[PDB]
Amino acid sequence: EIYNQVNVVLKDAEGILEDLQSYRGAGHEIREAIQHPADEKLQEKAWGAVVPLVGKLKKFYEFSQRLEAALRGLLGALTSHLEREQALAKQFAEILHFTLRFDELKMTNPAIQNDFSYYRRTLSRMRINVNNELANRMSLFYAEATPMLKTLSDATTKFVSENKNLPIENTTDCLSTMASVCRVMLETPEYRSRFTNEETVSFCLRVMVGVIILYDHVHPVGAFAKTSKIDMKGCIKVLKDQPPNSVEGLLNALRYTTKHLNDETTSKQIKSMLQG
Amino acid sequence: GSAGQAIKCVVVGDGAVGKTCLLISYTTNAFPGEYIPTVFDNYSANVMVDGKPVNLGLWDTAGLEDYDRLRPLSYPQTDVFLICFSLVSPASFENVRAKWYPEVRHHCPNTPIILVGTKLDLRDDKDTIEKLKEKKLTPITYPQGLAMAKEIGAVKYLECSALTQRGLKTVFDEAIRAVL
Ligand SMILES: Nc1nc2c(ncn2[C@@H]2O[C@H](COP(=O)(O)OP(=O)(O)NP(=O)(O)O)[C@@H](O)[C@H]2O)c(=O)[nH]1
Ligand SMILES: [Mg+2]
Repeated sequence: EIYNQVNVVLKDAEGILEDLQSYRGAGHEIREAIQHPADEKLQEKAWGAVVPLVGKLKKFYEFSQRLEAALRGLLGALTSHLEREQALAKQFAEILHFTLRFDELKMTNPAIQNDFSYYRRTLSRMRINVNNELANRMSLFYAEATPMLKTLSDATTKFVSENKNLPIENTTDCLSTMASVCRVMLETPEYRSRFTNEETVSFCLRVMVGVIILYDHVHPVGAFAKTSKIDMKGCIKVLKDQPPNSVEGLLNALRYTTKHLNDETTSKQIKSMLQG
Repeated sequence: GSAGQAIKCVVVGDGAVGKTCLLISYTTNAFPGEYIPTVFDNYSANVMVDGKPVNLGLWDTAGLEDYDRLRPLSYPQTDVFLICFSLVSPASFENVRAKWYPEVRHHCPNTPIILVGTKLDLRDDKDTIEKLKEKKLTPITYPQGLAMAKEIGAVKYLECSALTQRGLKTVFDEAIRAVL
């Protein structure tokens, strides 16, 4: 499946950020090695220190290429009725969440480019008496202030540029609608006081079920129908992820305050909602 | 020391003018006596200029004539250019008006230029000045450097030494000040 293609690479995302934060570098060993070129004993300590760091930098770069390939593979499936387009929006939010941290840590860490530059500077020296083509791409990767954002933006623009028949809106709509719903969740009006972190998450669950029930009543086909925009099966699963004590009020509300739940057309898998 | 303004700064100039050394001397406060050519390299440093934080992205380029087709791929989205020539090498000093100004303008015509004079410590050295005599040559003096900067339309002419670090800090500070 190419729908959990981005989720498969994100498995190691926590490990990448954890390794990137712990990346102290080897600026001290590199510096003293340059200060005393002739000291071969000190050149070994510097070179020996660099190997570990480069291997992690290659591990970080290769991750961005897999994440790039996974994102384009995800956008590729867009092309090919009953389009599950939440995958696009869900995985966009997930990789962007990771992307902001990766860029933030790299941004404020000049040791990364320092180490790398030394590494390829001492390869040449060693040329006198990793893959070379890969190293050049890696050099250009870490040269940027925001490598991941640059990689994502380039990858998405590469997709739309070689899919000109599809308008920019198709792919950029999810990105603009997500920012408006977030504002709805996070924005606090004048009439009431600001919600807590517990209330905003609670609120978010209520509106989700709230708009579904109101949509079910006003929209002809409803929220339960096979040819619906709601995709409830997924919305109920999110509710049953939550503690049983929490969301019982919302869970019940769907059971008896809907319109097209009990009608014949509704799936019997959706009806699987009991309580004791 | 958190995140700052991302300012890209590409350094161009011939081989052995001191492009790589003045970047390594600035960021790491170390001077490599060993000479190894660099096709392309990059460094960075979080610095404070005029009370504003800056993540100064430094792009080191090749000086050799064999990397003319490969050098200009690092040019796009440049905020400032450092055309570096050695003060102890007239050839390099003319290559400024002959090649670099044409080249950097050709790709990025609206991006500022900072004309930098490298190896300032060698201009007043018997050993180094006798060899210029030997090769029938007179070191590029300040008036010449400034006159050249005025011709190419560089916003500032600076002269510094990567070894002594005399006016090394001022070059990058002025490089940032041009993009604020
Ligand atoms: N005395 C002195 N030597 C310097 C100075 N700056 C650089 N050098 C010397 O210049 C040589 C290397 O210059 P470098 O910075 O590598 O030149 P480059 O601009 O990188 N040339 P390339 O395009 O080939 O990479 C070394 O011998 C180094 O010690 C300086 O200010 N003073
Ligand atoms: Mg160099």
